[PDB]
Amino acid sequence: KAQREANKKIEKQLQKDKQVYRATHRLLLLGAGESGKSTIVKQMRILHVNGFNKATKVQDIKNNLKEAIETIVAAMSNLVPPVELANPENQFRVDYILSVMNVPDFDFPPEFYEHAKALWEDEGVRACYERSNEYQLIDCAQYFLDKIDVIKQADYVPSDQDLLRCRVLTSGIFETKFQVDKVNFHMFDVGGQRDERRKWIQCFNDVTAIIFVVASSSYNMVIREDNQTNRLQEALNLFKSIWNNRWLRTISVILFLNKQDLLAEKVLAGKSKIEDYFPEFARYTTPEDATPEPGEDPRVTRAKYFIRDEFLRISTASGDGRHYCYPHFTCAVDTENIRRVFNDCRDIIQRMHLRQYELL
Ligand SMILES: Nc1nc2c(ncn2[C@@H]2O[C@H](COP(=O)(O)OP(=O)(O)NP(=O)(O)O)[C@@H](O)[C@H]2O)c(=O)[nH]1
Ligand SMILES: [Cl-]
Ligand SMILES: [Mg+2]
Repeated sequence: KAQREANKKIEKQLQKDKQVYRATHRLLLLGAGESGKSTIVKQMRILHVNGFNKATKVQDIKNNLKEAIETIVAAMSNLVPPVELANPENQFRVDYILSVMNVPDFDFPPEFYEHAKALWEDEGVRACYERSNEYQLIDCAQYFLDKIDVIKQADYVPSDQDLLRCRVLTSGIFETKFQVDKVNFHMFDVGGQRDERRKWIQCFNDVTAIIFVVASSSYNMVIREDNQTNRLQEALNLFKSIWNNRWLRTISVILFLNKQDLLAEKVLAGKSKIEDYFPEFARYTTPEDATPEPGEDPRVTRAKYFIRDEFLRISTASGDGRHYCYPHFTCAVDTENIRRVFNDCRDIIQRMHLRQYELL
């Protein structure tokens, strides 16, 4: 008697578990390396779980800080033409920083912060930083190098922005579950460098939607994997691969044209011309229905819409009735931007999942 009763209790439990799964939106974050996928996940935690509640991440921030200064300083003599210190008295600091580049488990002594700060204030170091698209530099370099004095304090506690800016590699598949207004979301974060893309197929089962993230600002950079392929070209080629992939033909794509702040900054700097990398930009005109933010520099508007339209040219070329691409301009480190963008996705995501039920 109690045997059949335990049994269909398990079975009522099983049926509830099936309905939870069916109604949970599985969101797969795809995009090339450093496009911003893990930062989007961190924002979902800030907005909808408990964020980072931090002391675990202090070493990661210090490692980013160290990677940034040592990368810039190492690049100075390797650029063509090389970049010289503005104050050649700083050479002994260059020597120190380069000498500790590959020490595992670095102990971050006070001289490290002293030398890093002095070098970061050197106009030559800064001129090398301004050429960083000629080498490989983490995006958070300026943010952390500007607060060396904060990070080095013994009582340093990272802010939420520090944790968002912190770059770590994503080796493997990382899941994050969260609930917004009793709707359940299940986000899958994966690495986006080329070798990590072999893992992506493991997540294609029962996907509700893809969030495809692009570093819009990286149009003048090349990928780490071969130090030759343009990063935006790689993003486009990768998006075409996803849009047309055998397993993902039914799956709609929310396209996050991310790093809008860095793109704005690169446009305003005026050094790196998009048409030097994408010659067709010279003939591109901002669309009639563009909606620039008040005061946005029209050069920025034209840039960001050109990049959007390079992706939409791919997504409009196939799939017309079977899946759709929803573009959004994003700044993944801006919590209020991601709050607004994600809220504007919740209705379309619910609709994607409902249509999936009729197809099954
Ligand atoms: N200023 C700015 N920084 C951004 C933005 N999106 C990401 N970043 C920064 O760019 C770096 C890379 O971001 P991350 O989320 O780790 O990229 P990813 O796509 O997960 N990289 P991977 O594929 O290797 O896992 C981080 O330092 C992150 O803070 C953005 O919109 N604006
Ligand atoms: Cl990218
Ligand atoms: Mg990542």
